[PDB]
This record gives sequence, structure tokens and C-alpha cells, in this order.
Amino acid sequence: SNLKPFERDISTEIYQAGSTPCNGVEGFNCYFPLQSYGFQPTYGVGYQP
Amino acid sequence: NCVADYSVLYNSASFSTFKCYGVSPTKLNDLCFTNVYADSFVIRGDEVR
Repeated sequence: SNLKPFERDISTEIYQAGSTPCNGVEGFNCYFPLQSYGFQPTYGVGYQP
Repeated sequence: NCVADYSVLYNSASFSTFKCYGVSPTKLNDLCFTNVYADSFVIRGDEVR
């Protein structure tokens, strides 16, 4: 669910997307909620940091 | 001219991959549509990319 103003969240718990309970570090409809960006000098505006 | 239940196709382990970003698939059911194009066919396994 969305978080309230200035509510910092650091948890990296594997998020469950479907009906099956989220077991292990990975699974169907189980996802690591953090993704890395892409930043390189070859990039243009809109994708620069 | 019908009611489309995406939950059954959504929560069945009888599929390989399920990818789309045009809308978050969990809320497909509650969004109402005019026409549905079913593009059903066959390709090679690694050619899905």
C-alpha cells in the first residue's frame, strides 16, 4: 500500500503478487521490490540522473 | 459484449510467462474496455523477447 508523507521505508522483504504465499527469496509472483536504474554518460535527457 | 474474468488466467500455474506494463495486471478486471484483440499464434521459445 502507498505510504504516508515522509514515511521512509527501508524493508527489502520479497513482495507477493499472487495467491500463493511468498516463500523463499524468489518465486512465482514473488519479486524483490527494489530495482536499479540505468545511468551512463551515453544517456540523454529524461534518463540522466 | 461479455464479462472478462482475468483472475483465472492470472492465477493458474499452467503458463510460462505473463508480461505487460500497459496497466498493472492485478487491476485488469476492474477496468472496462471496448474491444479485445486476441492475437493467438505460435513462435519459438527464445523468440518471445
